Amino acid sequence: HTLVWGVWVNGVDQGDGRNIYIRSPPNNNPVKNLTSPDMTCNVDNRVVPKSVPVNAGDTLTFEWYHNTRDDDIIASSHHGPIAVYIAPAASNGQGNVWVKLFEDAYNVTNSTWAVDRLITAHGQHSVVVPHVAPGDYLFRAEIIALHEADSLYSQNPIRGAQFYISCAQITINSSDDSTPLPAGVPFPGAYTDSTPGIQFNIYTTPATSYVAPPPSVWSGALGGSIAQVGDASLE
Ligand SMILES: OC[C@H]1O[C@@H](O[C@H]2[C@H](O)[C@@H](O)[C@H](O[C@H]3[C@H](O)[C@@H](O)[C@H](O[C@H]4[C@H](O)[C@@H](O)[C@H](O)O[C@@H]4CO)O[C@@H]3CO)O[C@@H]2CO)[C@H](O)[C@@H](O)[C@@H]1O
Ligand SMILES: *[C@@H]1O[C@H](CO)[C@@H](O)[C@H](O)[C@H]1NC(C)=O
Ligand SMILES: [Cl-]
Ligand SMILES: [Cu+2]
Repeated sequence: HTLVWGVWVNGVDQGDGRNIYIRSPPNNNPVKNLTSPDMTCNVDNRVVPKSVPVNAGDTLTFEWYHNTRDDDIIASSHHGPIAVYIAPAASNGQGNVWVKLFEDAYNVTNSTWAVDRLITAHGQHSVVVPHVAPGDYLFRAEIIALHEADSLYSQNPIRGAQFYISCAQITINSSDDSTPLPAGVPFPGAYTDSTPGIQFNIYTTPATSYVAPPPSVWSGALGGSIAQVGDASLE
């Protein structure tokens, strides 16, 4: 159970974004129905008033929280991968428009899942803004908690993969547009019961054998990281 408070740009807090530049749900309940419109931008997808100004090469840091800002972020039980997708605001999330900018499942070195490191990072994880057409975008951050993904939601609606999904409104001003955004996958649509990473037993199987749901990270992605980039407590 977790939500996005707002974003930092190049280590500068853009202030509370909830229902402002983040299309926030009314609460931190998970999305589990793979075929639902709710897979797009969660249970309350609608144009909100603001869109954060950024440029290609900026570091965009999403900040997640549980109850209060900078609390315990998400429950330690919610082991799983983190992904960021991008779509043109044009789409409003509809059609084959989502391009993956980032994927992080399990780090063998430190033996931590993306979610484990997100708790350590005070809920902060980042992507580098890619060289797409200047304009308005949604950045869709997705946490998959697998603490019950041993079942499918479609077969047992009290278990299944949990999706914590948050769309930020981002305006990309300066960009040479060296990497025009390709067509992407739909949500709902790209994740089905057979798709790998959706059904997995983290209790019986080792985390090194885990394989995140596709699609693959676009070649035009300039990567990203899970790490604190600023102190929320100094505000
Ligand atoms: O731990 C392995 C075990 O996990 C079982 O699943 C547990 C989760 O581990 C546990 O973390 C989860 O806790 C939920 C709780 O069910 C929610 O009701 C609660 O929701 C709160 C919310 O946290 C508040 O932020 C908000 O203000 O109010 C709501 C209202 O209820 O949130 C917590 C997580 O923070 O409970 C699960 C029980 O299913 C698996 O079933 C089992 O297979 C695993 O072995
Ligand atoms: C899942 O979502 C679809 C599409 O909105 C809906 O028709 C269906 O009732 C939901 N499935 C379950 C298991 O509730
Ligand atoms: Cl839960
Ligand atoms: Cu939860």
